[PDB]
Amino acid sequence: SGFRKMAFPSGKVEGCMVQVTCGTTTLNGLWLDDVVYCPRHVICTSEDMLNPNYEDLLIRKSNHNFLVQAGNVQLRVIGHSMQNCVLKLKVDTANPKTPKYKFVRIQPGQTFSVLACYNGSPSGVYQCAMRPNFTIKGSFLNGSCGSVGFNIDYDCVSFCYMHHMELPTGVHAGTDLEGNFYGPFVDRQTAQAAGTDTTITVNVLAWLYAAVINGDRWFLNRFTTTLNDFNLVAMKYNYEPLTQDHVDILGPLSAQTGIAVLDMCASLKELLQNGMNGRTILGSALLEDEFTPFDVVRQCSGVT
Amino acid sequence: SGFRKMAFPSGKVEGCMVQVTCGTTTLNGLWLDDVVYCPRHVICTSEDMLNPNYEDLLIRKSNHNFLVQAGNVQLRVIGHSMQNCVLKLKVDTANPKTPKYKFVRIQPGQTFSVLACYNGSPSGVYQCAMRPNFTIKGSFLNGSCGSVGFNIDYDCVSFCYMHHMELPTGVHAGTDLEGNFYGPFVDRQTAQAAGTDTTITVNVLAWLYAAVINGDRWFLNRFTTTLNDFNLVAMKYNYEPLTQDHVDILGPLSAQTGIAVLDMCASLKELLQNGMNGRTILGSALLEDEFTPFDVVRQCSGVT
Ligand SMILES: *[C@]1(O)C(=O)Nc2c(C(=O)OC)cc(Br)cc21
Ligand SMILES: *[C@]1(O)C(=O)Nc2c(C(=O)OC)cc(Br)cc21
Repeated sequence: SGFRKMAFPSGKVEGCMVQVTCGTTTLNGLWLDDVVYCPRHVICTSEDMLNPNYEDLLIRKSNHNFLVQAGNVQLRVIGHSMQNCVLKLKVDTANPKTPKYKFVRIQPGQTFSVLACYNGSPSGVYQCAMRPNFTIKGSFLNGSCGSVGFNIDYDCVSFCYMHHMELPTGVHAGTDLEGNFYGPFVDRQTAQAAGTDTTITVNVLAWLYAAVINGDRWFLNRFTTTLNDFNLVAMKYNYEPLTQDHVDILGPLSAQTGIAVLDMCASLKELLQNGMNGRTILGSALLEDEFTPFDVVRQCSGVT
Repeated sequence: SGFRKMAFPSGKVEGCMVQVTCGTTTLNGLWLDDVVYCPRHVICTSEDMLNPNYEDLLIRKSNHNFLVQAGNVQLRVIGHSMQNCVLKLKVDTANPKTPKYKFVRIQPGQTFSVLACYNGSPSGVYQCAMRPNFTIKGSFLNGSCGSVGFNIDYDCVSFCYMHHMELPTGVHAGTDLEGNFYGPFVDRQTAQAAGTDTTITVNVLAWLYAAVINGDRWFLNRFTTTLNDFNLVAMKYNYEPLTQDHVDILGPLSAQTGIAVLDMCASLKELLQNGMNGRTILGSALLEDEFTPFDVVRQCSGVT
């Protein structure tokens, strides 16, 4: 029993973190095989970030200008290239700690773990979700750029995020491991505002199923609803519209608890309309939306 | 910016997890140097757990009955001993991945990370606090026993908790790495109820300082209070009494924000008396008490 915001074990990713310095800018890099992946703004001075022309800035850079340090040992850079908003630094040594890995571009609503790093050294690990407005609500200070987001399937690490920026509103933006930003964000020190941060409806329902499995059942009511009726309520409360695909993915949780998905939708509907009334669900006074149905199943079964 | 429930990077502890089987009971062990630490109830059948005499049960056990597996390789057990509620299995091979470590018995209010494991394999990592009633609110399924709680200082892992039991109320009890239970709990399948779960006042104040540092300031009021007046309010709301030691530890946060500790106590006092009124602080609708003043400073500075 017990339900926690759990991150994947970080060891496999800790063994990939390196420090990358270019001129006077230092950030984190991800060392996989003989390549180090890092944000391309490593080549910028804070002054260049106001309006950078990365291709032009990169012309003035040679392999020897990119200092890559893994622990206290220096890696030799033998090639460099820009792929979208990331730099790929070919080093002469393959990372002996390279795990089995994939690069995946996740969809909003999907969750992942972040290994926050400073100077190639890990500080902590926490669980995030790609918000529907393509930002993440992380915890990143200066020096954290290049810290990565990932998921793990048995022994394979699927890297999904690389940290690049903090918007003026304290929220975070970044790319997948191909250098493509999630959302409309650009690696530039300019006014970039996020869109509406809607609640990930499928995740709240999954978390309500986790609450039932763990004993919290006060919110279960005698009602049911339809997808269209539920969605009218979800629109009013800035919740993502629920689709039949979302219903299908909640199937195993519905089967385990014996509570039909549309009945849980009705419970969620009353929670939105009436509030918690000072009560809690899994030690939270708000509806948690950063557990996918897959995360609930994983945590409630014991997948390692 | 951004403030998250962050766990320490788990790699150093992942390299210590092993599986321990005795008869038909399998749980997790912690392999440090040439010793494997595990709950002594590994020698029990679920039937023995109703009323075990561990010394008597242990007489029927030899070194060869304790099967220790690290990954897919078997460790040879050359000695075994019972220290309080833990078994120490001397193996013939020192763990090559042993980090620098200490065994510490933490006080209630202190936080730590848990690497939840199943069959010697890590599933996830999350941040806990030793509650004032000596329980932890974890996430543990059958097979999770022997999973450990720890803190990290640069390269030294201070192991503080080993998971042993789930009380009938869904809360968790366990020992330090010397086998001494936190609280009055015993490793027996019997009715054990927890005491009052009070709120860790010093941690809530530290979290309010983290909120101010990260932009959430609506709860700051024009009032102040005294330790005695604040404590009258804290008693009513089942909050731990605040001492001058707690005030001293909040000193760096007070210095950084320019908000005197007693002024923050007055803000907390009004939050207790009036509630949040539907508002949030660091994305929470309740007062978080699982960040120590040390955790707030660590996260807000970038300690690796
Ligand atoms: C990341 O590269 C990082 O590590 N720091 C940083 C800053 C910074 O330090 O600003 C003063 C700014 C940006 Br746009 C990105 C990053
Ligand atoms: C831990 O040793 C564990 O891993 N499982 C377990 C059980 C259990 O499986 O009960 C059916 C019970 C206890 Br008291 C402790 C533990």
